[PDB]
Amino acid sequence: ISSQVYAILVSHPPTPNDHFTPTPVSYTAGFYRIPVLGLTTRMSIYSDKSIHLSFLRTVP
Amino acid sequence: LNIAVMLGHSHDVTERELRTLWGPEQAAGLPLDVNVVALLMNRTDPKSLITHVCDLMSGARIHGLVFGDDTDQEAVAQMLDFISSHTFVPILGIHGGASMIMADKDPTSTFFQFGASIQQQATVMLKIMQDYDWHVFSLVTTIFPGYREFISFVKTTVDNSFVGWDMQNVITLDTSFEDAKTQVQLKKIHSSVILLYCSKDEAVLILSEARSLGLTGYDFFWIVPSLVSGNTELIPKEFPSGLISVSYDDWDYSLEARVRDGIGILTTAASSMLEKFSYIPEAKASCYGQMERPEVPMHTLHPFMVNVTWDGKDLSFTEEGYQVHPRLVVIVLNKDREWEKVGKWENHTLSLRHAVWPRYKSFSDCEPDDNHLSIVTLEEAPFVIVEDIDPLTETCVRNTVPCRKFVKINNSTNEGMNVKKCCKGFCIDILKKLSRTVKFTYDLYLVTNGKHGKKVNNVWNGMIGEVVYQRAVMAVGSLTINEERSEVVDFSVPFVETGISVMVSRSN
Amino acid sequence: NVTALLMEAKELEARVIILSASEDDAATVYRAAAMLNMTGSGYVWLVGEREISGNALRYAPDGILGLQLINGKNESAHISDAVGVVAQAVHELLEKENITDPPRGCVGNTNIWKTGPLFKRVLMSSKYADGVTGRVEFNEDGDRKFANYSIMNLQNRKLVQVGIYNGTHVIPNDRKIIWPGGETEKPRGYQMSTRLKIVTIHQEPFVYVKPTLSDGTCKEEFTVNGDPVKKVICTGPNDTSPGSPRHTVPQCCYGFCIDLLIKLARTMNFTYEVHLVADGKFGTQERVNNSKKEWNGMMGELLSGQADMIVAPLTINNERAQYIEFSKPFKYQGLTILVKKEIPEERITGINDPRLRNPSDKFIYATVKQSSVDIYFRRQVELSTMYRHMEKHNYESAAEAIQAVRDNKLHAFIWDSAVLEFEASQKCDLVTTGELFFRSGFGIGMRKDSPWKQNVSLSILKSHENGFMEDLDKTWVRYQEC
Repeated sequence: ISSQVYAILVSHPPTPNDHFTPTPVSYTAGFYRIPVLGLTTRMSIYSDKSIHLSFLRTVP
Repeated sequence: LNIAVMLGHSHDVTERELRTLWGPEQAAGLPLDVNVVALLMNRTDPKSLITHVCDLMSGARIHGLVFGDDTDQEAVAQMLDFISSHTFVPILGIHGGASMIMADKDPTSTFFQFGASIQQQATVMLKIMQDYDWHVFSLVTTIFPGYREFISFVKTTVDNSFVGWDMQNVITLDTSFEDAKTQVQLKKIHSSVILLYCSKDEAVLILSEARSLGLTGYDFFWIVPSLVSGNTELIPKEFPSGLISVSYDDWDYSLEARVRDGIGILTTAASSMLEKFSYIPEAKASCYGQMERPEVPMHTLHPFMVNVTWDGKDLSFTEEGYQVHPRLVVIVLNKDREWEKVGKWENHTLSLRHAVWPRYKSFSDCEPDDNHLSIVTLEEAPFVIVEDIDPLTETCVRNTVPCRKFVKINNSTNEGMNVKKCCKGFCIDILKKLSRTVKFTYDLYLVTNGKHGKKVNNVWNGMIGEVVYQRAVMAVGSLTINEERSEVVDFSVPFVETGISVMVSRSN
Repeated sequence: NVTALLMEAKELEARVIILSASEDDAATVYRAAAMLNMTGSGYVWLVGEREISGNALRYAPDGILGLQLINGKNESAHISDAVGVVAQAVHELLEKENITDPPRGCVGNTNIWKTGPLFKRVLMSSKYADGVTGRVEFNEDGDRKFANYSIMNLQNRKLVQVGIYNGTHVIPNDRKIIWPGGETEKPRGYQMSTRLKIVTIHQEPFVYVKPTLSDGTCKEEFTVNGDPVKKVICTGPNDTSPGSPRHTVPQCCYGFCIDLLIKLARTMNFTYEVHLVADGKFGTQERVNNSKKEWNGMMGELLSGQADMIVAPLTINNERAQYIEFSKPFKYQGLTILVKKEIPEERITGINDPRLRNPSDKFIYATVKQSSVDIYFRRQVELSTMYRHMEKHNYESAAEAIQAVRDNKLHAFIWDSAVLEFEASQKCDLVTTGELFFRSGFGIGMRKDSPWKQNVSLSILKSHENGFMEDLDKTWVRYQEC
């Protein structure tokens, strides 16, 4: 955020932990309503624009 | 048992020792180490918030933190859960931004708000609907998060109730302020009570659009959820004078009381946990440090949070994570563009503060209320028969009309509890038939002093005294036509004939 | 331990499982179904994508069907597609009127970048079919729509993919898709399992109930033409008095509904598990204690998956008809009143009589607390005083009702016309005052799913057309006069 980004990308780490990273980045960038994109995280809670504000992913 | 409290820095930004001096002689018993390490807040940012909490955590073995933010950044609540996600330190917020509910939290963390859920607000709404005999409504919803739960709940409750609601069409504005289907949707509303649910700006826009369509007037009752009731001093120009929206208590339940209650809750929970077994919970090593692994032998104080009392207060946070007995008070806009307060909600009762709803001026530029007649009657045998509301679905029987009345408790005491009861008979049937064909509303009440009418000392008592004083139009009841009565007050043409009769019969 | 769930699932008709959960839970359920021999014939199985990956793929039985997204654990393709979409959206937005800058620094400035919500709104809808994943178009909820899956079918620990789902367009592939066990067919789902049970209630000549004789069989009786009477042994309760030590001792079961049931059984070749109803009610639904509409008695048991068919006196009511499939009416009886015949007085013309319209203290009438009479009365809100009197003097059955009206404890009795006529034909002490109204043809209702509704309807229609019921009426009820 120190470089005034416009849309962050997010992807799973090499070692799996189901949720891991999308939750922190989603919350933090959702403070300022900066839309983010998912790339692999296909788990169902995220598709709820009331606990995650702004989150668009690219896998059903 | 050292805990910390972050204040709001706005209302009571002074005397940190005053907060630190809670329960000076004896707060709740002070079992082992009841001490406050409360700090001060400021403009909150996720970096600053995380930094302050992590710094404090690597301090004097901090315990459950009470949060009292004053600003409304909405998402802040979520952030709080995140901290409780990855540091097993229970946390609860009371006032401000960490007050609006968030619903499903992570089952591996503890964080309990103190606001009102959607379901409780909807239930109080339907209760305020049924307590005034308004069993017809049509609701319009925008596309905003949470509409699915609201619609599903309102659909589930209506058909599981025996009140007999006439719930009409629901409306969902697919496109906002486009008037393609929104305009015709708004037009096809034949009811009088509308349960709008939307965002503040969306609600303002919708009300502004609908005002010019005539959907507002002396009989047009909007009710909106607490979300629409936002700032207490930002009433817009599109808000009609008089509308009902439930909200959390703000005029009462001062901040100090909430803080003291929360500290007492935490102390009692810690005492119960210690009494269960003597194994104190150790704080986390360092949030800023290395990675963390699950090492708690059992849930330290999560199960020790439900079923807790404190000097009458019965706060009993549910498994979802909110209070089961919220202090909800329904408010209504006054005639001076200020929020009034009417009716609390203590155990389950509405405890409303108006026997009859006052017809409020919808606007300074609106048609006058020229279709309401305050009819009156007198209790006779064959004309009107009074009764009381039955306990089952306590509104009234589905075969008559509610007639308010004045009852004096005992004789010496002039306790005028205007009881709500419903009555039938003969004249009321004709009144209903007439009102159907002449489309006028009525809030009728029984006569108080005397019966029938008489020119006693040149002043009339009964229904005649009411009409002769321009206090109540219409006096429907068993009234006999008389020349003096006709001279004083006008009559209409008769419908049922009668006269003087002699009641003498045969003994055998 | 999930043995209970599998055990409960075993005794069921449908033969299709849709397991969808975590990998370890899938392994546990696989072990359970292996132990309980659930993986046998006619058990086509469907499984979620995760449940055939990792440690789960070592214990699953041969025969399952699995599905999976094609471009899955890949990142280069997804990165390329996402960058394309984001660039397209930014270039589209930047030609607007009032655009701010992203908030520099995450300490301090703590406001809402309004162009952020605008950006999300515009980015929500932007088709871009120029990337190696397929055309990409986000849906309304904020996800990815129009993907394609591959349906791999397990075959001797060799995942062989067949068919492709390209969106509402499932197109198969040439391969003999084995089913668990090695069979080559389209197995089967629903199963008949003709051990369906009858639950009934004792009343009228329709049902004849008495304690069974200790010889194992009730008795060896006959009829007018010396024909032995068919009987069964139901196992209903014998504790009609509250507080008794209920034992459900079997009793005699030799009514008329048993004759109909036996005729239908010889029409359909099935078995039964007859037993009476504990409480006993036509289904007068009520409200639970300080909490949704609650049914009761025979109807409540029937809806609660207990009774399969409910052949009994079942006067058709819209309260029952909301969720039930009635069969063809096998009876035509109305609602009629009955009073004790005097040893000048006028016959009361039912509710049409104004005297019966206005209750009086000397006119104490009551039918029952549990029947369709009360539920019909509640529907027609015109005579609430009579309904209140009926409720405040309600009885619990018809035997004590007729006993009470025998000694003038009550003053009237409204019931089915046939029941009253039969009662007054044998013990001709009372009369048959009143007319018939609310004529409801007795039906046979079922749950919304049943493979016998059409069959029972056609069978009862054929029996009515050939007059088989008339012979039973002659030989069972209309046989005496005084």
